[PDB]
Amino acid sequence: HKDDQLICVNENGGCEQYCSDHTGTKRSCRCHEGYSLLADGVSCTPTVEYPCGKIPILEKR
Amino acid sequence: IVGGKVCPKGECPWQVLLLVNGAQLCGGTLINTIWVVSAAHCFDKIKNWRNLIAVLGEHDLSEHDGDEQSRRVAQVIIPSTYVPGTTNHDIALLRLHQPVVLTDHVVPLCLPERTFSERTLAFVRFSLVSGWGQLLDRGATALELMVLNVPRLMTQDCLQQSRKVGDSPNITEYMFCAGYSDGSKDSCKGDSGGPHATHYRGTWYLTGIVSWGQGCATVGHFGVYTRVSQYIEWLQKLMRSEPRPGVLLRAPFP
Ligand SMILES: [Ca+2]
Repeated sequence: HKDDQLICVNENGGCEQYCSDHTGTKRSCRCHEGYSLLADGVSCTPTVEYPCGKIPILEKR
Repeated sequence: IVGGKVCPKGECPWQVLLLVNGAQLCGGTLINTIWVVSAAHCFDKIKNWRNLIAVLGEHDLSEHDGDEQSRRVAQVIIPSTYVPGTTNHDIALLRLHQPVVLTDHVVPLCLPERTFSERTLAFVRFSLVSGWGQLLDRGATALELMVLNVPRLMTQDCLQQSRKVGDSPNITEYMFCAGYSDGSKDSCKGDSGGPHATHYRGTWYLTGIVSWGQGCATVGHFGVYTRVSQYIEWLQKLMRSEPRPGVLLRAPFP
């Protein structure tokens, strides 16, 4: 549903951020500094107060 | 910016204002606490580099609300391939003398990995361009930060949708077009060096740099932006290097 997909070129490989292809039917998602990868192997969650690419006044609504 | 709207204070937190002797020079994009990406041509006629100031958290140029953070520019790095007076390879990496403090009004834009930017971000239709540049061709500059949503086009489509000029510079693999040809919306002088930010799954990334274009919002013409994806590795390597004497630094490219 959320995972699956191997080719990073196709739908970003299902990754929220960065994607890397491996030998065979393998794929690894990664997150920018200031973010951590969730157990689903595709989602990224902030680990710092001001992660890049996020707008504070909007994140707090 | 022509045909845009005021960027609500704080909604463009990575926007940088570059000043020379206190005068508006160009825009820029914060990518971390000490690094700013801008346009190479912005420094074509700089006399004393010790007079370059970067301002973060800026919004309204007519007042000071305390969210502004000013820093001296310790280094301006330009690709060896850039030739003053031209348009190709229009990118510069600036190192601040002291890092800025991240706050609700000061946040870096994410510099994406090459692959992600080329095979995902490059396919996102609309992106935001911003700056305190001219509100109209041959017009006065903006007092409040402006923002504009512009659609990206394939280099082939651009050339086939733009009016030939002959003397006009060519669109290389180090640039891309974005905007409209109806002469309604586009970036303009004063916005140069500013961000072209692309949103993907709740996060914004740097995909382009306001570079050039036939006038501003000229019918049959699109704005031209530096294709940041071509410089990811170049930028990353430089950010891991030690500072060197002398503000200006020409670094080999690739
Ligand atoms: Ca102000």
